[PDB]
Amino acid sequence: SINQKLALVIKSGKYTLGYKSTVKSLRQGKSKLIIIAANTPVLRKSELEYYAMLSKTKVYYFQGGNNELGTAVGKLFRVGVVSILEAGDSDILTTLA
Amino acid sequence: AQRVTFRRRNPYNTRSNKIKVVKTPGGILRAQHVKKLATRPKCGDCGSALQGISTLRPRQYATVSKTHKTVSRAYGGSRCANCVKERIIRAFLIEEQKIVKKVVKEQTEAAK
Amino acid sequence: AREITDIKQFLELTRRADVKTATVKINKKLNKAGKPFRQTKFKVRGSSSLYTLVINDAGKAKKLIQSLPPTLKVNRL
Amino acid sequence: AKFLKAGKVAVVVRGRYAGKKVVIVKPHDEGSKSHPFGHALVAGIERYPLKVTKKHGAKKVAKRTKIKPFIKVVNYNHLLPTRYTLDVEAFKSVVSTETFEQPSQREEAKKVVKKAFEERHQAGKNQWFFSKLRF
Amino acid sequence: DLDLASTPYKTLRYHEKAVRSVNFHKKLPLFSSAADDGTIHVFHATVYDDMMKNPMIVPLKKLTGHKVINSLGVLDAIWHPREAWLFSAGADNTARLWTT
RNA sequence: GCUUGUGACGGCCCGUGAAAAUCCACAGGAAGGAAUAGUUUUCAUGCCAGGUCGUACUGAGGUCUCCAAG
RNA sequence: GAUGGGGAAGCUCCGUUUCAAAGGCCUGAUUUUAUGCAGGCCACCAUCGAAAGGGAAUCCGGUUAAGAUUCCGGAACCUGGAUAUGGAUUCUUCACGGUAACGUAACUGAAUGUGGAGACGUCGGCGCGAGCCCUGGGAGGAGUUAUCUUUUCUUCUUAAC
Repeated sequence: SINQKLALVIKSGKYTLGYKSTVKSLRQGKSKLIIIAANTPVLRKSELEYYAMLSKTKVYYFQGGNNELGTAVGKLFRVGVVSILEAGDSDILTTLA
Repeated sequence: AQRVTFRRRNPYNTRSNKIKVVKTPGGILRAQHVKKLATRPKCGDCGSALQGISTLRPRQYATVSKTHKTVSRAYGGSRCANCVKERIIRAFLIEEQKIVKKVVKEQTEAAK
Repeated sequence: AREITDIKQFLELTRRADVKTATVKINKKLNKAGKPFRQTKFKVRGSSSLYTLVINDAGKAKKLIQSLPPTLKVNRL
Repeated sequence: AKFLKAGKVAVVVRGRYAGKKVVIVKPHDEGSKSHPFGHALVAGIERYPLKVTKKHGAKKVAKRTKIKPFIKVVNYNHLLPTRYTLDVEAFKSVVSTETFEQPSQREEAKKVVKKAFEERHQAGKNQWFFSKLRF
Repeated sequence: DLDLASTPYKTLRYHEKAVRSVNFHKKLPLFSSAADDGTIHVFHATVYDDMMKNPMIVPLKKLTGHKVINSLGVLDAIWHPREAWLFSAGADNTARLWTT
């Protein structure tokens, strides 16, 4: 499960949350894998997809809303986009997800 | 404790017929007819009071300079800077989706 | 009615030749909380609006009335 | 990969030149004492070179190909980075931190920049950069 | 003139580059103007106090010789307190003193 | 406190809230612009003009309406 | 409610954009068998209907036997039109600063396309402002008082722009 794969990284490795910080990370090239929620705005979705195309970053669409991405990271609030700066003890990069 | 009359001919309490009781230099109270208040100009794309534009009567915009009716950007005196930002982003990516669609179209034609 | 806190500006207005009369208004006022003084007010009917000149000093007033064109009709108070 | 580079085309999003295309001559990834944020040094062109047909001759042609440039320190947050690229080597030593904040070093920056862009527009190349961003 | 108007009494636009520093002399009726073209222009300026008479400003000499270092001329100019000497400062890593 | 004006909110609706004259603004890129006053005046100052008709007073089971002391 | 149409023996009724040729603007070396006008742009519809709806701009003091936002004195503003000067338009040809929201004495912008104001239901509490009311000190006047009362009453104002 993806929830097991993510919650490990959020308790072990370096990460970020939200739009502005992910874009800052893509500019720095320090992002390795970005996670995009389903219910995110189309303009912000296209802007992240294009920025990742520039930085050459692997892109993963999270199946389900931002609430379920907040649940996945284990936080009460909602998150539109999550990045992976540092991959944890899991092999999340080399996997399909 | 002076009581105050309407000054213009309309005896009614309409939108146009508002009253401010003002103390005059003759030491007496008298009514002043309140000019109908100016509104903020608004974002045509957003629906929000756009910053840096003077708030005047419609006819009153004719007297004032262009630097009180326009901010310096493109779509300056008509949009938000957020709604301008959003359409710069949008027009860029739509224009680039056109390129990608031409790349796919040219590839499929070569396949056939 | 418009304030000009500007000395030679008033003197430029007086020599316009479209100006018939001037007026020098004298007032009794006090500073801060301590002492009474004498304020002058140099007013010309300009081309469109009346321009006024508050000079809190008495010596600058003494110089300015003297410095006016002698052909111009000057009004006290 | 740090895509925001010395030969990189960008679209300005904010402030007087919103919609106008630029090229980052020299990035500043972690700011300075003036500008304490990840910014970029750009030199884009304001008045775009207008269209020229076979009917236009000798004087109108000279009027249309005339370009008016601009130089500004701009934040990454107000930049839209583009996939495209542009040659920059002619004016790398012309625009720096010392170039900005103290004119008329900006004036002689603007003259070299004006030259470079007009000399590149003539002998028709990099045509996408000199076309108007329609929005 | 702070007595005449809110506009400039006399606009003069002669310099080739950005007018970097303009300074009065303290005693003598003189003022300089050091622009970014490596050129200081010196002016005589009479001021008439009591009489309602507008101040006369005349030019005197174009001081040159300063070296231009990457589109940068005279960064500052300051008068000597009591006589008509002037201290310049260019981009040529060199200050200069001017004399009558 | 009473009268009135205004600002940000929160309810009440699938009830989504007159029209036009008039005024302003943006996109657009046609055209124009120099060597005895180049082009442009949404900048400042200066000049002239603004017709007809109503206009008095009253207006208190019995037409409408405004101001409102202790 | 005319016009176009259609009824009606008719007085006149139906109908309001309808199968109306409903008109108002631009381009040009003068239009090549020689001085006869060519090409293009736009596609809804007269008008009346509000002295409480929308609407450019005026206040204060004064003045009569009876007129006042109208008259007088003072001080204003709006609209339209010619034009005159200073300033700008930079080394000559439509200005620049600010990361940015935006700022500015200006800083040309045709056809055509669009946006805002005009321009909008009703209530509730809360904030802020103006007027009225209550009040302390003080600068004047009128009153009552044998008694008590620094008492009661009144004046102390500030318009458009």
